Amino acid sequence: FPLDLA
Amino acid sequence: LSTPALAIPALDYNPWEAIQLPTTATILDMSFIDRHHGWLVGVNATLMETRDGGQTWEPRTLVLDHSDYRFNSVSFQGNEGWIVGEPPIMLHTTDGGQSWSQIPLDPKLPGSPRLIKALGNGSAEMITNVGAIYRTKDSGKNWQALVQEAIGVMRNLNRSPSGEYVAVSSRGSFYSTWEPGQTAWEPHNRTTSRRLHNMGFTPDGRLWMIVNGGKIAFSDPDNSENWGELLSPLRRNSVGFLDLAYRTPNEVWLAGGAGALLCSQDGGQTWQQDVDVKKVPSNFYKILFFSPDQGFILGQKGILLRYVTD
Repeated sequence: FPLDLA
Repeated sequence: LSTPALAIPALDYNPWEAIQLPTTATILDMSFIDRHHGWLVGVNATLMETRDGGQTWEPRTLVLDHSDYRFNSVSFQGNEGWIVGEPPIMLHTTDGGQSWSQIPLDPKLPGSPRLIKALGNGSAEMITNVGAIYRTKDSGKNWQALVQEAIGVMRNLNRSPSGEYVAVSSRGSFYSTWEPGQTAWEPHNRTTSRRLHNMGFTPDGRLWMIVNGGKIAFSDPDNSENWGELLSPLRRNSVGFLDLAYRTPNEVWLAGGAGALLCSQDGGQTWQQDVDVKKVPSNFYKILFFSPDQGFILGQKGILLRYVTD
């Protein structure tokens, strides 16, 4: 699953 | 004593503009999707995006398990991009970096990723810090080993347009080359007493080297294992050089410590100094030209130089 941005 | 002592001539125009990025982390690599949209990466999981050709950069912080990663390499081919780093990490995008995913790496990889090269359309090549070479054709799901015979921690690594590589040994005693089809790196002894620091390819099928103490040389056009005269671009041994790159076939830039930046307009034979950038408090580690009018030099502590055509 794709990563989040802070 | 009618001309300045010990110096080389000063260049007539300084094309490099200094930029302070919104970080003090060291930047390690940069790659562009197109002329305007690109990415840079570095220490402490640093990732930044530009949409204006690298005049302005916006930080992006991925929510990873930690931020101690050294992002060593970033490479795009169109909207497909890859980042690798140490301890082992690989990130991938297919939309120009608007979404990134982490690709699990096999724990049996020898060494950590050092370089990734995007080939487009799901293909990429990766080299580890000890010279193991792998290729994927399926967007990183599977990797084929091309070279598994490790060569120790490389001091420097560069790639040619046809996918050859040159690697300097850890302490600069010798160098190694690899090209597709070879099953192992080929070692070559150095050709100077001074240890090797960096090596790469020219735009005409030769090699260049930077050796200890501020000297450079180029390989013979007729035999790439034969080497020409040892040149002293700054006429002295006190300043070390770090990288060499061509903007055009005849215009070469040479970056080094403590603000040193030189240009040759005759293919590396003679050099002039860019004196304006001597005022910049940084070593200049890496020169990246994306085209004859777009280029960057990586400094320390978030310093970038950006090429501005006259």
